[PDB]
Amino acid sequence: MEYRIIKSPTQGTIDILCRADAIGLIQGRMIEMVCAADVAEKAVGVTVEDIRMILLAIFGDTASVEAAMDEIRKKETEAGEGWL
Amino acid sequence: MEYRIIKSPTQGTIDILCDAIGLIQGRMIEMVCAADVAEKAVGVTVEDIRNMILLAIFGDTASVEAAMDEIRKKETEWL
Amino acid sequence: MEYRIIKSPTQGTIDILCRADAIGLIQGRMIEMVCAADVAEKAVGVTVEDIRMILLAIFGDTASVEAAMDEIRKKETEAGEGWL
Amino acid sequence: MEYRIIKSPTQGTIDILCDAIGLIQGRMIEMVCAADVAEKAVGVTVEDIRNMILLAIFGDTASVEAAMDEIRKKETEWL
Amino acid sequence: MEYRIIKSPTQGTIDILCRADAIGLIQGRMIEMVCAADVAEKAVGVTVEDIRMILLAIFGDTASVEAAMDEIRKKETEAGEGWL
Amino acid sequence: MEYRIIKSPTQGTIDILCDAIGLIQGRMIEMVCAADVAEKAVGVTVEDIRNMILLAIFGDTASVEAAMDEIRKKETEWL
Repeated sequence: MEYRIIKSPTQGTIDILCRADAIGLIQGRMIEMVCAADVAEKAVGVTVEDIRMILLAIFGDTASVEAAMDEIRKKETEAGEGWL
Repeated sequence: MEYRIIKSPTQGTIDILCDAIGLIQGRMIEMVCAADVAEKAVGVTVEDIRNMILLAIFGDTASVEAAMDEIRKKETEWL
Repeated sequence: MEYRIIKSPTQGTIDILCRADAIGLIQGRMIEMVCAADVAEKAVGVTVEDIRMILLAIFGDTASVEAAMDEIRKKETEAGEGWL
Repeated sequence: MEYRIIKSPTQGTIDILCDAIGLIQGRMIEMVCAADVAEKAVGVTVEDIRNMILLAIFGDTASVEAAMDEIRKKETEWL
Repeated sequence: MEYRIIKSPTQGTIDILCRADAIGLIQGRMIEMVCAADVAEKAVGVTVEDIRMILLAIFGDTASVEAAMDEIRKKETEAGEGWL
Repeated sequence: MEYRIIKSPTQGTIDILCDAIGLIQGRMIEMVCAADVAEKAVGVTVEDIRNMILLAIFGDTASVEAAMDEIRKKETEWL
């Protein structure tokens, strides 16, 4: 997946998205994005938007957005027990 | 084919799609075949996420995991 | 092309397709699928559906569906005289 | 470009598209060029199968084969 | 980019396009095509059509169409000073 | 990402899109990030060319070139 964060987005940036202190962006295959959306919905301080699905946008304060992005990335790696 | 499971999905997750959701992504031919195995599986509800993009399987964890296993087994089975 | 057969399809499977004892499925490039559709239309015991074109679905009894699939595959290989 | 011919097409085949049908698939630029050669060819009717996906050429076998040959010749013809 | 010219197009060819002595055709990525469209709009003797954007069609007399195609191709190569 | 600039665009060029137009093409995630840099840049107007395909930046040459430089710098910036 691709991960990006936009700090202090302009109204124009929000308008492009929807046509927040921070915007976390995640792009991938739909199956990956639906999984990521679930982690983000369970994260405190964030609002989740499915950009139509092409992209996943996470809105909130920087700290909450960064924490939700870290959680999504950690769950994505999925290096569980018996992985070999 | 890609296989994923979401345990205890939120309403928001279900809203994006529409106690466990099994997700399967592949080529349409593969997904139509997988949908048939899932429809024949006990304890699961099947949803084609649409031009079909993804296959979603709803139910209790045990039933979802069992349906995913049968789909994967039927896909990977000759010289 | 990709070839698959679904034996004793559920109503749900038919609903996914249309949104039969057997369903023969063929996926390929449109030119290949239009050619395949012609072989299937000339085959006894089968009904042909163009899934919109993404996929070609052949409906009927197993024997008729398998015979139509074999014919499509045989015509596709096209190892005619002077092929080199 | 891909080239195929369907001899004695059924009505069902014609229905999917809309005594011989010549089919040509390629990039749009190539197909628009091919359509021009086919429109200038004797005994054939030209149909752009649509965002144009495929080019269909209808007529008697001899005319369809002759139009296909001219399209292929014009496409493959310098140092 | 791909470049083609159709000399003495039939009405059917024009109908396929719009659904001229010559038709210049240019296919590429949108950014490349928008740049090409500008060169063509500044060229004498030609009319420019964006085929929807999939393709760029240039209409006019052969000489004007060929001159506009040459200009587009020359500007596309962009081997300017300090290129290394 | 692809970057291009059109100096003194014609009305026809502007019509295809909708004294200098800066064009940036890339993946949506990259383009949304670039759009933010461009919206924060002096002397430029930002247009998302649409499902967003391309980013167009309008203004005087100096402002357009400065906004393009900042987009490119922010994109290319660790071990």
